[PDB]
Amino acid sequence: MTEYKLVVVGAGGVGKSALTIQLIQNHFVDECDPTIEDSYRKQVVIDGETCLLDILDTAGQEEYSAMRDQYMRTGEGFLCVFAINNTKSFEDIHQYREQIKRVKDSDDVPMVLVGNKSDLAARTVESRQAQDLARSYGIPYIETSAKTRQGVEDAFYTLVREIRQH
Amino acid sequence: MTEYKLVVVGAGGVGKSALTIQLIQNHFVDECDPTIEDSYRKQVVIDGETCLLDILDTAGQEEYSAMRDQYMRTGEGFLCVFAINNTKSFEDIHQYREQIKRVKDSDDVPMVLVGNKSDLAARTVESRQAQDLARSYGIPYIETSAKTRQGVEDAFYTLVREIRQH
Amino acid sequence: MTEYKLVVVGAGGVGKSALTIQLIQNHFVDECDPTIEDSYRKQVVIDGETCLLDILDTAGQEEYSAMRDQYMRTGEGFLCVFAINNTKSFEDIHQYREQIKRVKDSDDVPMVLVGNKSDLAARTVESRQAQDLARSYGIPYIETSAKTRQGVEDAFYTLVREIRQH
Ligand SMILES: Nc1nc2c(ncn2[C@@H]2O[C@H](COP(=O)(O)OP(=O)(O)NP(=O)(O)O)[C@@H](O)[C@H]2O)c(=O)[nH]1
Ligand SMILES: Nc1nc2c(ncn2[C@@H]2O[C@H](COP(=O)(O)OP(=O)(O)NP(=O)(O)O)[C@@H](O)[C@H]2O)c(=O)[nH]1
Ligand SMILES: Nc1nc2c(ncn2[C@@H]2O[C@H](COP(=O)(O)OP(=O)(O)NP(=O)(O)O)[C@@H](O)[C@H]2O)c(=O)[nH]1
Ligand SMILES: *CC(=O)N(C)CCN(C)c1ccc([N+](=O)[O-])c2nonc12
Ligand SMILES: *CC(=O)N(C)CCN(C)c1ccc([N+](=O)[O-])c2nonc12
Ligand SMILES: *CC(=O)N(C)CCN(C)c1ccc([N+](=O)[O-])c2nonc12
Ligand SMILES: [Mg+2]
Ligand SMILES: [Mg+2]
Ligand SMILES: [Mg+2]
Ligand SMILES: [Mg+2]
Ligand SMILES: [Mg+2]
Ligand SMILES: [Mg+2]
Ligand SMILES: [Mg+2]
Ligand SMILES: [Mg+2]
Ligand SMILES: [Mg+2]
Ligand SMILES: [Mg+2]
Ligand SMILES: [Mg+2]
Ligand SMILES: [Mg+2]
Ligand SMILES: [Mg+2]
Repeated sequence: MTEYKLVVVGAGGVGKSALTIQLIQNHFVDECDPTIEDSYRKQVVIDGETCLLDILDTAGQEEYSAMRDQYMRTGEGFLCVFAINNTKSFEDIHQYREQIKRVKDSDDVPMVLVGNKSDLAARTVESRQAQDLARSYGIPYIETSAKTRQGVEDAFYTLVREIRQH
Repeated sequence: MTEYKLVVVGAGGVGKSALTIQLIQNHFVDECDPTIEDSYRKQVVIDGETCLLDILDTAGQEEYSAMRDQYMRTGEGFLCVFAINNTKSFEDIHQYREQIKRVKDSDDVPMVLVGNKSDLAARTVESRQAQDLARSYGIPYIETSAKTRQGVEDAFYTLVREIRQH
Repeated sequence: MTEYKLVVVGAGGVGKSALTIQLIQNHFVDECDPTIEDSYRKQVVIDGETCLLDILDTAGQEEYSAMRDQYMRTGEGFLCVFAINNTKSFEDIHQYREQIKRVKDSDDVPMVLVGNKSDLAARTVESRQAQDLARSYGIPYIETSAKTRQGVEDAFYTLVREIRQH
């Protein structure tokens, strides 16, 4: 069947692992996954196509990795994640994007901008701020909560839908 | 007379000590109180009741304490302080609240959200952002300046008024 | 001819050196100038006056300097620079201003507030936030991009125009 290789990136603590686990295992982890990389697989039907999603969950740049860029090199599409209550994580997105563009040696890589932790009220990144950033990249902006599940499927499926346009 | 045990918490440098000293001693300290805990008492009439306010001034989580949580355990109400020119301090509030909820073993603790340094123009937390957070907690939001005294009495007296509802 | 002594200050990474090089050498440096101080000169006609601009490019407070304040002491006007995608750099402005006021031993020093990196879409300091800060200081706010050249001449020439009022 059709395999889609997705990679999740973004600043430490934004909820990359929580999002991925919510998608795959349908529960919210309130704890912090100490791993720097992990891999997941989900067989799912997306718009009438039976798909195998291979998802590489990476750690934030704050942590040293084994083979980060080599692992990332294999990705077909990227979720670029920040948290809506963490302004620095939003500001950091541009460096994550630059890293992707370098590692894929292309300025035209399928991507979705994801504002996570939408269940929290201490919001410091307003939706319209994130919409501007996504517009500058020519990509969609989607908000998620790994806690409540809001947007989680939207985010990953939207990324499959971006890959299918490229 | 009636004693109210108040605790001031929040990120380093937000003005917890300055606020407390303004309330008690009616002056503004432009310097940084190096202490990690200190205690104050003020006999005051609040809405026609003669009250003794006992106020524990704590340091931000960035500094190690002796008995922080044990000391905090004794509090009847908490001022959760951030500074309007310090977005991270606002983002940190939720962890302070979580610490309180743990230490009091309750999700229903009297609290007031306080945005300090309202005399400064480098504002990065807008009033309506802080109002949202306070609304999510079911508590009032009040802005203060330890420098000009704006709001300082409002903040502490409002907290006494919250304790009286619980 | 008339010499104007300008000093560029602000947080690390905001683009102080990039701005100065764009003005003097008409190109954008995508790399990071490792120096902690450097000096530039440009002979230019500003509003019909032949001027020599002497510009001291300083490093952010995060880096230790030789003679920072002594060097700064010699300045007639200051560009106080933050980046529009770096909320902390904006919050830091007030300390830069305080340092200037100390070193010049005056509360009436010619200054311009500069929001750099206006070519970037990950904006977290809105124009109206920066306009408030500049208004509190009684100084102009100008946005720049060292990359595209937008505003760069405006910023420096505006500062010459402030010095001429003092
Ligand atoms: N309230 C709330 N908390 C979340 C959400 N997503 C993640 N978190 C929390 O934020 C913390 C960090 O989440 P985690 O998924 O480990 O983040 P990470 O981005 O993978 N970190 P690393 O870069 O170190 O791998 C966890 O405590 C987790 O429960 C969310 O949508 N809502
Ligand atoms: N302009 C202004 N400055 C304030 C205000 N409140 C506190 N400050 C200043 O901010 C600095 C830190 O204040 P302080 O009260 O020591 O903060 P703190 O929260 O107690 N820090 P700690 O967590 O280390 O105990 C002091 O220089 C003080 O003068 C305010 O309302 N306005
Ligand atoms: N996109 C964009 N990048 C900029 C702009 N100005 C500076 N930069 C970038 O930001 C990085 C840091 O710039 P630099 O001028 O060295 O900053 P600085 O303020 O002098 N740093 P220091 O305090 O260490 O001297 C450089 O990579 C540079 O290319 C700008 O207007 N737009
Ligand atoms: C996932 C998360 O952010 N938390 C569970 C908050 C607490 N964290 C991160 C944390 C880290 C490390 C240690 N420790 O080494 O002892 C902690 N002890 O309590 N919380 C800890
Ligand atoms: C209260 C406050 O934030 N200040 C007075 C600003 C200066 N601070 C914090 C500060 C700290 C430590 C030292 N020092 O150890 O030498 C300082 N020297 O000048 N300002 C200092
Ligand atoms: C100017 C700038 O911010 N950059 C070029 C981004 C990369 N930076 C800052 C950077 C710093 C130091 C080192 N290093 O010591 O090896 C780097 N190696 O790649 N980028 C580096
Ligand atoms: Mg993780
Ligand atoms: Mg980690
Ligand atoms: Mg915008
Ligand atoms: Mg599109
Ligand atoms: Mg204190
Ligand atoms: Mg302290
Ligand atoms: Mg809101
Ligand atoms: Mg109420
Ligand atoms: Mg520089
Ligand atoms: Mg430097
Ligand atoms: Mg904002
Ligand atoms: Mg305003
Ligand atoms: Mg003027």
